[PDB]
Amino acid sequence: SHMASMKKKGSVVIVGRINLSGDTAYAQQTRGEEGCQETSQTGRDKNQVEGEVQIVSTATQTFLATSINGVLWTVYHGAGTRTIASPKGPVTQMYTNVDKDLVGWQAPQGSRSLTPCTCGSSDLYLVTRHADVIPVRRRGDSRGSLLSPRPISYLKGSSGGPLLCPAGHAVGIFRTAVCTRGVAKAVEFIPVESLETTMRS
Ligand SMILES: [Zn+2]
Repeated sequence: SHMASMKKKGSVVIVGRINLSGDTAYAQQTRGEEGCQETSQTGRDKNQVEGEVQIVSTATQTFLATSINGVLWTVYHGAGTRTIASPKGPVTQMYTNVDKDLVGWQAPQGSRSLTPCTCGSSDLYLVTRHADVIPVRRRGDSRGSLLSPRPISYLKGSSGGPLLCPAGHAVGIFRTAVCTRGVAKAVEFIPVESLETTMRS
């Protein structure tokens, strides 16, 4: 009787946000453990959403999602094909691309979106899930070097967060760190141009 007993994966749940509104960046939690679990099963999330960078959790993981041009983006290796909880119930992914490690849902009402960068700059800033703003020098279409290497633990759970231009535009989505000696010297990210192509294909 396994068919009657087969479970269903919960929804992704917003549990916080990275505040970039003012001059100081900090992480705010909006939902604790019990509420996160209940909201993941039901997919019904009545909480008000704000900001550009959300902190999101599954049953097994916590990571980031970033709104860009009306779409809330995150990594496939974190969210899989899961729905996201919303006031109206579970919301099905709008984009799913395992080959780019990218997924997206329609940006929740109340969120603010970042604009894709058009400057062509190479001086970047990575926002971590602890609201640290790490300077990152772009080294290629999808790679950047940390100006100050740090233990991998410092970046755990920042996948899906943004890399930002000097002018605050979105340059890419953080995908995975490059670690030698368990120290992170560089990062791989999904360039925003790749998101723009997905949004029009
Ligand atoms: Zn820019």
